[PDB]
Parts: sequence; C-alpha cells; structure tokens
Amino acid sequence: SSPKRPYLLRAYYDWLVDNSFTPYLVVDATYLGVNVPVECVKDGQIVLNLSASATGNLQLTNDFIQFNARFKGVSRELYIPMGAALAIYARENGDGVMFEPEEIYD
Amino acid sequence: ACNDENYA
Repeated sequence: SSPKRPYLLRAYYDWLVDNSFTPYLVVDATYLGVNVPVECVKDGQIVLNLSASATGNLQLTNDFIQFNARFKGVSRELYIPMGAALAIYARENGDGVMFEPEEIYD
Repeated sequence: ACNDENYA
C-alpha cells in the first residue's frame, strides 16, 4: 500500500488554513530530488511558508509538493519529493504534525 | 520561512 504521508499532509494543511493559521513546511534539504534555492538551506533543512498568499499554484500531490514562491523579490519554482517533507505546522503557535517515517521513503 | 510573505 502507498504511503499515508501525502494524505496526512493535505489534511493538516487544510485544517491549518481553515483555522486561520499559516502553514509552514519543514523540508529535509539533503533528500534526493529536493529542488529549492540554496540560500534556503540552513542546518540541512528548509522552512517554507505554504499559505496561498506566500505561494502560487501550490500542488500537494501524493509524490511531491510543487509551487512558485518569491525570494527577496525573485520568483522561483520549488519541487519537493514527499519523502523530504518532515513536518507541517502553524507559524502562529507551532501546532501541526511531525510525519512518521515510512519504509518507502528509504 | 525562506520565502517572501507575499508571492503576488
């Protein structure tokens, strides 16, 4: 059976947004296939604001997260394999989920 | 977060 991570990621994303929170995603910068601006990497991780206002054309698919975002004014397209998504939480209070490891992502 | 608060 396929991984549950993408389904849980979408559930929390919607819950966060619906409850007036700003969804932030924590990404494993070292995971294979991660495609984000280098200046975003800090301590081997990346933190991104996934709200509708901070992003454009956001897609939360089963295998990856993809969207446009602006960095110091520069529009860039990001691609994040689902296996690299470590957690999603509210910027306002840190409420969210830390995804459980899943064999397939290894 | 790494990205600007406003995309548009």
